[PDB]
Amino acid sequence: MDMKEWEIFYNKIMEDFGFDKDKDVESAVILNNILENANTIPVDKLKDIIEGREVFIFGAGPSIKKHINILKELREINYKNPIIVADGACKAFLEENIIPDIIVSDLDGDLEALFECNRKGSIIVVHAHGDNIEKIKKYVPKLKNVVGSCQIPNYKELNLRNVINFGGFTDGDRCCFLAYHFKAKKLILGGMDKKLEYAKTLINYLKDKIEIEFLK
Repeated sequence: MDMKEWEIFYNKIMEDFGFDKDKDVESAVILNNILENANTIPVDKLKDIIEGREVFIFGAGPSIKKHINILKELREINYKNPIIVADGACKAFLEENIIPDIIVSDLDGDLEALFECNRKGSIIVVHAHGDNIEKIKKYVPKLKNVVGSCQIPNYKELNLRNVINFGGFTDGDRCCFLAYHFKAKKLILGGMDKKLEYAKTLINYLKDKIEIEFLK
């Protein structure tokens, strides 16, 4: 029921897995520096897209392609809600001719799917962590409609004004923490399967403050 208790959790994760907290902050400084003169998105356009609505958050589960056709059919009831996809799942929507409204990505995958969705109108939420430094340095200048994310809790005292961090460890949960923060009503998750044990923990935490109904 706090976010500087997330600063505590950040510490438990980094020491748990053994992540260089210093490569973490470094990628956030590189990211904010790049986004000062980049094809960004007024972060308040994501409030229009999310606030009050009933967003869909898609990961990369064993149920990805048979949850997406559910999305297909629900869409032709004049029922179309903002969609958020976790990293590489966008190739699933590119393969079903669905274009995600927002993609939270740390660039870790093959970027062929992500890039084609970007030019088609996606909002790409780039998230900075330790190992994606050179990727952020190369691929963020090649994108449009980009929003910067980072793992470090202490991002506002470091003068990172082109970055926001709304909580979350896996790129999947950041979507919901983004969905929570932008005042979404309920989240309908799809394609949900070590790191996963923390995802369920944070998802459980979101179950209390926001309505969260996994689809099946």
